[PDB]
Amino acid sequence: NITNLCPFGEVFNATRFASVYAWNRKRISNCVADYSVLYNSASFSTFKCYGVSPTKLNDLCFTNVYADSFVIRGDEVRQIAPGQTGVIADYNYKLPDDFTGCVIAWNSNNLDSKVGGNYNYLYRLFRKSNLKPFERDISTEIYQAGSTPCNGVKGFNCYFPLQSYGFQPTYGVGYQPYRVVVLSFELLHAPATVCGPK
Amino acid sequence: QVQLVESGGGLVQPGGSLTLSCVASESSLAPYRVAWFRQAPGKEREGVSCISRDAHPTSTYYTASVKGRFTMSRDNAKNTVYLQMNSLKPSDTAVYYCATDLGGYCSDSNYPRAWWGQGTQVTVSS
Amino acid sequence: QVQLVESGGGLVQAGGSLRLACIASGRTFHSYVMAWFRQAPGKEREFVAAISWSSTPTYYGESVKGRFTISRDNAKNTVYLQMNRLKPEDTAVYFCAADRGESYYYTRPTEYEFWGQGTQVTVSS
Ligand SMILES: *[C@@H]1O[C@H](CO)[C@@H](O)[C@H](O)[C@H]1NC(C)=O
Repeated sequence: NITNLCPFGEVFNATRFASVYAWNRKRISNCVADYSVLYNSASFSTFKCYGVSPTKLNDLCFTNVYADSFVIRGDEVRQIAPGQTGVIADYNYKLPDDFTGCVIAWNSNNLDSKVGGNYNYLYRLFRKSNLKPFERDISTEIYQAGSTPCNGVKGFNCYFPLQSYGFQPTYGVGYQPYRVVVLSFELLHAPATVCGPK
Repeated sequence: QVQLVESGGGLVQPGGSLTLSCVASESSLAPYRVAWFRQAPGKEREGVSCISRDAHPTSTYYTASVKGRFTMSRDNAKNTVYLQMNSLKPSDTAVYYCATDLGGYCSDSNYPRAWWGQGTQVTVSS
Repeated sequence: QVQLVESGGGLVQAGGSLRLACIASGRTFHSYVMAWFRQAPGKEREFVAAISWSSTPTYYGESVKGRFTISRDNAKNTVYLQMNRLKPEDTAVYFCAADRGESYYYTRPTEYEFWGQGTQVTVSS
């Protein structure tokens, strides 16, 4: 017997997480998904599933799984849910209205905040339109906020579209960095590729 | 082409309250971030508060000096934003301006700065 | 979004039964996980029961297992809490809560977006 376990370690324990605007996607397929690895964890700030019970995750098969991950600030984690609005849901990472899957987050202040501010983590503050679900925009075009053209240069009412969180360890809990993992579960008209343990 | 008229300013004693109104004409404010700024003569413009298109507490920002004392809000049906000022100090004396731009969202560091009202004087004294 | 209206609480004698109802309004009811919490004077909101979209699973606080039953009528937009063999220790404000998500940490108040105003339950001796 060969039991290819889905590499959830590579997702949850990654040393580096993506900026939310450049959110990372890892395909999870042709593997046994064993969620029991998370059962004895208690420092996740949120762990919610949509269309499936967390209690049944080891008892279900899916045609495909994606693991999306990124960093946002604590009071933005509420936007990583179906039917949300705000700067993250609108301009950075958009879940579908009928999302099937799980959203897990945890405070990463210790790893991701620096005295003086961590400027490595960015989000998109400006966009002409909202993202479609699971859309990614990594464009760096200067945003026209006023009546005057920008000509691809920063200036008055002409803003670089990405802005830094500048995470500092003494930020309020709502402004501290949180690492987020979104597990997307597909149930298409195709063979199951991801099942819980037998 | 959006036009903004601040009102509600006047003389108030320390500890008193005031509600500023920023009424927009010629365009809808509803899709856009709006900010309150203030300027005392001699000192440059500074941001007071910023509200985003989602009008959520998490996307609404205040400068350190007014946190806990001032509340910004919007009524999209009246095309109007408010600054509720309680526990007014002498140091709150200034001309109050509202501004908007084409951004949907405030950041702590980036308020709208494209279109401005003429402003309303707020004086906290005897 | 979703409004929650509790009812069926009030005064009952030790040993007696009550049935709380919460009507959820404004969104597809079977899209929401429904829960009951309770708050005694000077205490935190304590988890009582929750019920997933389909009616399964159900979850119970250790102190009400075998005494309380949570159920939902997806046609009536209503969640129920049947409370039997009530003790004085069950006296508290009972809150209806709702969320689109089912939490692994289902006992956490912070995992529920929507909250009723609560209704008083008083069990006298
Ligand atoms: C992360 O690594 C720890 C050991 O350092 C391990 O016990 C845990 O299972 C890993 N997480 C996942 C999701 O595999």
